[PDB]
Amino acid sequence: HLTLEQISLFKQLPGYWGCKDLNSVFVYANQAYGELIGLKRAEDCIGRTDFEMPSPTAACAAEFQQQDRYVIETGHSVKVLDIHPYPDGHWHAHIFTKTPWRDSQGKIQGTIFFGQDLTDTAILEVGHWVCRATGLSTSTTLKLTARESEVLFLLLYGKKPQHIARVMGISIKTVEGYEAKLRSKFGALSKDQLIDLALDRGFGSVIPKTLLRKQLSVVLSDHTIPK
Amino acid sequence: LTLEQISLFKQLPGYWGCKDLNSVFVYANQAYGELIGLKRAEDCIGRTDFEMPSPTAACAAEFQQQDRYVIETGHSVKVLDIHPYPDGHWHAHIFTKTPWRDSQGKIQGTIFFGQDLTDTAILEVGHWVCRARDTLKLTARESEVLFLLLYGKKPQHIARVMGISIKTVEGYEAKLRSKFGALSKDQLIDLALDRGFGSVIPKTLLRKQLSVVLSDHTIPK
Ligand SMILES: Cc1cnc(O)c(C)n1
Ligand SMILES: Cc1cnc(O)c(C)n1
Repeated sequence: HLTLEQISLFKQLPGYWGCKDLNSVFVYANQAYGELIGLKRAEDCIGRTDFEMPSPTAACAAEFQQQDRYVIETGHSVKVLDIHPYPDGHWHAHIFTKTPWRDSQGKIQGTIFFGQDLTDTAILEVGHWVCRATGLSTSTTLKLTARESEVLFLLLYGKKPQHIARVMGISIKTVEGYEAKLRSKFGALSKDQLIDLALDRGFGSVIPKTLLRKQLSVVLSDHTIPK
Repeated sequence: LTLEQISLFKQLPGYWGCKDLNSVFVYANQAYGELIGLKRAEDCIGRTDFEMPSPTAACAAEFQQQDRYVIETGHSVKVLDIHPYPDGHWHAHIFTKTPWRDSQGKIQGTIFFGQDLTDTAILEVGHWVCRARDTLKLTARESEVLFLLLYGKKPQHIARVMGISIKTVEGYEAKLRSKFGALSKDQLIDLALDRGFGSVIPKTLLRKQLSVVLSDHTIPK
């Protein structure tokens, strides 16, 4: 059995986290998540779905549940970029980790969600260094528009044009125009080479500022470093 | 706690736990125990970082210096940790360290929360790692020295990280100053930040043992 001292760690572990059952009905949410989602007491989440929270995040509950069902049906964990207006009147950005929740015999019985704030330390501007065979190099242009920057960021995290068009609220053909502009600016011969050239220049380290005021919930491809 | 809450607590992601004011472990989750070589995670309790069955203990003094800073300031810090582990492999993590408070709000220790270094974890700390004339060119070792200088490592600490002599580090330091046109270490760091080097983690550091604070943040009252 846990001591009260250890239970205080359960109460104080940072982040925004909880678990849901197989129908994405909340089973627990910590106090930080409850306050973020507009509730006075986080216990008031229990028995509700994402559609039923007093929060604009509920506009994206279908996407949350599609992510949950993917975790449940494959057993894979995902990382989700979540950008929403919240009942406190501010836009927030988080990465939510979603993993299977298992019972005592190892069977999947729901999902665990674990969110961390994206701070200004993650919204830097792109530098001017380039990966080399050894070390790095810099000069002494790749100036991108807002839409171009948003398309590039999503491409670098594994998103297809159909995903990007749905995230940005534009047509697939419009995304292809931005892809072509990006390929020209980077001098890339292919979409795959565009990704390589952009990654070697630090474009993966920067969330475009205009993305921080677009409501979205999108799984980001995630791989260990190094690999 | 209810049965569901205990189950959730045992399965929350990450590598985490808490330590008292002397950095003696009070709790570690199953993932941290397994990572550190203690499959029965309760075996962590009552030990310090010096007493774990892991090559990480070579950096226990640095872990405790970080803990004391969190305890004395109330700030949170994010730490880049790269260590060999008892499974025989190098692992890189971001460890976030936060004050642990008692029922009356007094700091009683630290909470540590580690995440595997992945694409999204490094995005969260605003850095990036490389995968596989008028131009300024850094070599692998120059970039290692510049990175460690950027985050406050002494030449002797840099020598220990890179396994080289302190005279060799001073040679790299002098080469960096000429390429950047700096006349001192402070001008060098200032010029490297202006060109955006503050977001780089040299890829060769992923197989060198280090524990480096990347950021320190005020927690709002
Ligand atoms: C804000 C948010 C986004 N995705 C989720 O799954 C939850 C529970 N909350
Ligand atoms: C691996 C590691 C690094 N820093 C720490 O403080 C702990 C507890 N573990």
